[PDB]
Amino acid sequence: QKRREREQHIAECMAKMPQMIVNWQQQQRENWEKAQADKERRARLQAEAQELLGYQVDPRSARFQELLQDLEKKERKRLKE
Amino acid sequence: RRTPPLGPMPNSDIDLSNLERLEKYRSFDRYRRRAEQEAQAPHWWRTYREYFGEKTDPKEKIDIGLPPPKVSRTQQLLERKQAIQELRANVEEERAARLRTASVPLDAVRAEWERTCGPYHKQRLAEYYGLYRDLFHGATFVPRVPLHVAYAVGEDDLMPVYCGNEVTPTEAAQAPEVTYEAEEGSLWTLLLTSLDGHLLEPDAEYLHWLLTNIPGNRVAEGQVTCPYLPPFPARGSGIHRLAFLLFKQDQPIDFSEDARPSPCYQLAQRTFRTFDFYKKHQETMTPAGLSFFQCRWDDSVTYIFHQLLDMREPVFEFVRPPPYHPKQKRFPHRQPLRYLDRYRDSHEPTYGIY
Amino acid sequence: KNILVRMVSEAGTGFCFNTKRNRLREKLTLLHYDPVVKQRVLFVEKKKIRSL
Amino acid sequence: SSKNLGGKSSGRRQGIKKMEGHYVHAGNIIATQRHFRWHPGAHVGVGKNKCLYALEEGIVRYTKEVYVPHPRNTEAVDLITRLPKGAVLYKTFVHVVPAKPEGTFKLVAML
Amino acid sequence: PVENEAVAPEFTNRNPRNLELLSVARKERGWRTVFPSREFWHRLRVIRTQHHVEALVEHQNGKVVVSASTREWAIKKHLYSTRNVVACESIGRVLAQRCLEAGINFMVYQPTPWEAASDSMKRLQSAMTEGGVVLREPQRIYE
Amino acid sequence: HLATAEWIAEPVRQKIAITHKNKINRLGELILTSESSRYQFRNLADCLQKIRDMITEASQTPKEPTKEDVKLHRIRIENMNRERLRQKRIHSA
Amino acid sequence: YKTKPTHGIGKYKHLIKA
RNA sequence: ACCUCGGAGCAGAACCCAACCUCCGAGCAGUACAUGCUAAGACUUCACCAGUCAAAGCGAACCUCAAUUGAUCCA
Ligand SMILES: [Mg+2]
Ligand SMILES: [Mg+2]
Ligand SMILES: [Mg+2]
Ligand SMILES: [Mg+2]
Repeated sequence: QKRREREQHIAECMAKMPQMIVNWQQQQRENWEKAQADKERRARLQAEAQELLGYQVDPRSARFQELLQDLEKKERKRLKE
Repeated sequence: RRTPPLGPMPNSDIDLSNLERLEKYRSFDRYRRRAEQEAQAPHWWRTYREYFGEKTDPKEKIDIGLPPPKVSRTQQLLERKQAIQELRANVEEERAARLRTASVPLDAVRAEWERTCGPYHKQRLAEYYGLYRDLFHGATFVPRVPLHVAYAVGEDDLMPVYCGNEVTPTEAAQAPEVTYEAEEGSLWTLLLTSLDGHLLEPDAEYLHWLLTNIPGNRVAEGQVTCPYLPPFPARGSGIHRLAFLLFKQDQPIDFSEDARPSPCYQLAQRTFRTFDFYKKHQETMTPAGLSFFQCRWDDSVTYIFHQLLDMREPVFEFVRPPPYHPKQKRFPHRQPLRYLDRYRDSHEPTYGIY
Repeated sequence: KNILVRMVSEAGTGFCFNTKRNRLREKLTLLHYDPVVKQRVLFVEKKKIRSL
Repeated sequence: SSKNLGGKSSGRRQGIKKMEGHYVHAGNIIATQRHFRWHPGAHVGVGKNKCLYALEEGIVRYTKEVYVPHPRNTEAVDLITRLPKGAVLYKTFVHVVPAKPEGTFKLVAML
Repeated sequence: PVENEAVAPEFTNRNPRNLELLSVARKERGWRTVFPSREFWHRLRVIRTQHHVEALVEHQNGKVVVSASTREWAIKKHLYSTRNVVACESIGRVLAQRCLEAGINFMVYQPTPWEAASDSMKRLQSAMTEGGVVLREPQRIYE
Repeated sequence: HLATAEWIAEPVRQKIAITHKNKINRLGELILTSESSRYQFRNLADCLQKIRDMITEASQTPKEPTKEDVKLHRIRIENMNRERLRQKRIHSA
Repeated sequence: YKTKPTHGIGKYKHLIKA
């Protein structure tokens, strides 16, 4: 009885897997594109600047990125209700 | 303690001064061409070419054949310049070349290859397969006249024997359709032998087909001094090589001491040797054509062993040497538990005196 | 800095294998060969057992 | 008073195990090394740790052949393109000239 | 006792093509750090001069078996611009035909990366495969 | 003798005669042998199980042949490129 | 080897000055 | 002051060789999760314990580094 139960559980887990496989790979592609989108966001706002390194330009870019992130969260909160 | 070299050191000819005014290898394939050029030279140190079985090749090999027909290379070169100039005149050829769409008439280049440079290629294929090594004990030649032998099985197609092809013995059931060019003053000896397939003798070979004094292109008119017999490679043995030979003789020479009885189904009689047979007829004839093909077992070979040869069919098998184990130690230190199973004969339980 | 985590299999149950992992990242989900089903199935990170 | 400390590591016993002419069965280790000294030739493979082991039963022969690197091996490719237009490299190679034929055809059944 | 039945219990086959047609002949394994690898029974080798293109098929002992080169008048008269891509495509077609007539239809092609990404070698490999000659020689048996 | 073996039915006797021709003697005997054990009981049992499995396998001609590619892929490509050389218009027998 | 006639056959850095 | 491991010199061309001799380092890190399973022949830090390479085979796509480490019992 417990052998049958184990083999039946293995059969059900094996049937339920290919959909888990494709869901996991789609989520892999999604977070990959999200990470690279964050890379291009951190690359866009540092463009406009004067001198020299990221002692001021990168902190201003991070401040504007924090403003944009808070704006996105506020847009989500307004969209909710 | 040193010892001086026995000759020139390899990178010594270049000068170590003025290095920046030397030309470097700007690429990888330039160095590759130079290195594979250099690896062919006879160096004085120890090399790969000395050890790995190159048969000690430098020794000139005897030619036994027809001479090359004399051509005037100046006229030929100017006419070929005329031809490629006439082809270069067309502009649709330039459009086809630029537009990546321009094929070749493969049958025309096939017949032209048979016409001009094909004999040398067939010579090196015949030397690769070891035909000149086993037919004339090393003596080589060129198949000067082209030859076309085609086999007959069904209704429409063909199965030709080109140089080195593979034809099954079912497709070699009957005599093939042999054709070639010849004048009406020449006599020919056809000869078909299998370089492998002799069972009792390692270095002999089986004569399957011999026609003598072929009057030119009349291949039917020759006297059947040995009747046609299909090939018979055994089962477990590998690929067997049959080879046709076409000789041109000056004067009509006859021989009955090599002739066979009309069935000729006793295998001791078909014990042939092309070296001795060419030794007997060394002066009257000269080899002019050559064709040969691979042959492996099919289910008609047991028919050949049954109703023609009247024997039981021998089968073979490709065995390997038994595996190597050291001398068995009494106390095998740190060997796994399966060490005892490498030296056991039967994997069944044994009970000595009980 | 790193951490050694146990991954458990989904199909062909009971099979586990351990692997290192960065600490600050999220938990793992991998493809691994499960020999009781003789295939590549999903594994899910569960019950970290080290701090290396 | 002995500021230096640490160099007490023992010798690795690396070197040639089979010289030229020694009969070698398949899988015998021919030479252990780090930082490639003898390069593998015909019927000789390499391990992860650059040891040389036979792949056939035969007799070891040491030769000196021209060295042509793999095209993706980028450091050796730039060392090749830095040579002048006549130089070639000649590293040392280890071969195993195999002794036994890989099989024979026996007569099993006469049916 | 029938006199036809002397079989001499070990059969000797002297065909050099034999054991590599039974897929049991040993390939020269190794060399493992240099290029090209010596693990083949036959190789495809193409030589690209600034004037002509020539393709060879070699055995690993070194003796060539078949070749198709634009220096030959047969291929020379039927095409234009022996250097260009369609000449190499013609060389591939003619070599595939010539080696099917030679009974050799397994060979290895081992190029540099920039040659394998070239259009000429791509169309030559395509002409070889569409001619019926397949690359990627089979495995040795009990390797 | 496989031809006059009356205890086996005719179509499966023909199917065994076709697909096991490599074990059929000159006189039509079907030669089976064994070398596994060192007691002749187990060798005889292995021979009889070979006969049983051959009979019960040949009668089920819906047996699905699973594709292998190590030893017959060579012969497949050789037969294909042997068929590529068939191009004439007239030949007989 | 150092005592053989082929000593220094694999010398290369006397060709590259860089 | 030191107690374990690795590289160079002493120890110049198979192996090995000490010093409270001279100099560097290490107690990690990084990427795949087949870093799956079995199996000829070997090397071995001068013993043992430990450590290292690996043909072929079943399956499946078509590993960097030098040291980077800890036996038994017991939990
Ligand atoms: Mg030391
Ligand atoms: Mg010491
Ligand atoms: Mg020891
Ligand atoms: Mg393996």
